[PDB]
Amino acid sequence: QVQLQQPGAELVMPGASVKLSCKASGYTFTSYWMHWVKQRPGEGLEWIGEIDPSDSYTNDNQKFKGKATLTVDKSSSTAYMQLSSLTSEDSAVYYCARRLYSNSYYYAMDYWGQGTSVTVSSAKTTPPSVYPLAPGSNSMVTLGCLVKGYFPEPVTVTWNSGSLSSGVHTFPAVLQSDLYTLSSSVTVPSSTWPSQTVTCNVAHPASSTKVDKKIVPRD
Amino acid sequence: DIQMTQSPSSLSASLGGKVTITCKASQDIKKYIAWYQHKPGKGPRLLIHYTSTLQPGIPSRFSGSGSGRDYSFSISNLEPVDIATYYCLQYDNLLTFGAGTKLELKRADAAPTVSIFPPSSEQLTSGGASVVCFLNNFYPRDINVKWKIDGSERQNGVLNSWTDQDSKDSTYNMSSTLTLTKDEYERHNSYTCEATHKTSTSPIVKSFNRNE
Repeated sequence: QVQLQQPGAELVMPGASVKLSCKASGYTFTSYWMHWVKQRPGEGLEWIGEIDPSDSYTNDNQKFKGKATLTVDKSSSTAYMQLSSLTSEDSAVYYCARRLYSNSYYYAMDYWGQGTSVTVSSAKTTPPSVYPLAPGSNSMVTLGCLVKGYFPEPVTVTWNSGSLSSGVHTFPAVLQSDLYTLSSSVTVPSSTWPSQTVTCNVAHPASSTKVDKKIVPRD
Repeated sequence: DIQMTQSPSSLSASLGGKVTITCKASQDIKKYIAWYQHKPGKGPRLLIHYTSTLQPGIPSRFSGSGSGRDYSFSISNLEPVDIATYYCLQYDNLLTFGAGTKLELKRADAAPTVSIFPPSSEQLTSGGASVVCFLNNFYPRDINVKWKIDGSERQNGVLNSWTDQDSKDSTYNMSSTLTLTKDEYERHNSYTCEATHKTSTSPIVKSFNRNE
């Protein structure tokens, strides 16, 4: 029942600072140390530092001196990491993790939080354009829709309000002109479309966008 | 400072097979090494610490061995739930993670189902034009997609996206998009995406003609 609770994702501008939190429960806070770990998109884990909550002793990765500052609040069983003077190189998922019981200076972690995604960017919230993908002209027919030029993540795509689920593929977004683009596909029997309506339902919560785009043969 | 050199960066394993990952430290770490499993969207999970000591609950098919500077981690009788990314960690002097090993499940080859789509009328009212190609349910992940416009290869302006390996049949899917200006698109009639893959000697070709 060890629990490490971390905020969901955050978005800040270059030059800002953030103070990440990690709320621990299920054990005696002061009897176990706490670690922080960085993970850049598509890269590996990188240790930042550890802190002893009983007396706020810390040791750290020298690459983060002047960048990361670890503290605790014993009365609330929360650990904090402040990141200063942020740049795009600081965009990453940041994890807290409890240390195995130990009186040593350095020791491995056991339970991890789920991580806080921090994005450092000057881009602005932008709703996507939603484009239907209809074929040229076969027993299974594949349709799709292109969700182009939105920020920030995520977007959700369903087909026929969820009635079509088999053979649905949604692809990871890519950066294009410093906005995100993604696509989704559905494969149905050729007796189903265009005889029956196939509609892709796109939602981009950050922009309050909800678009229902019917797929019809190209003009 | 202790550097950790973990190998390999990526591995393919067969169901029921045996996986080995090695980790080499720049100095003696006196068996203070741990191994972590990491799956997308979840926190990592400690499997082994002090070189060979399994945490309670971790399956016996995970194991670790080593001393001094040289260590390894093994999975025997590999099961689908073991497909993940794995990391070593030294904690003898500060902490240092190795670069990570990505596992994939080796399965039977599969040729892609290929589909090509013209720009929509809606996008063409905006002066941009995207041609999209989907390549679904193929294995291995190693695939070469080429765009040809009126017979000539177009290499620039293409963006690709791969799904993760499918949890139900271990295949991959891929999306390739060629984004042009509207006038560039209207200068040509024939658009082709062709995929070269282990599953066929000749490419899988899908085309359309803009004026048809």
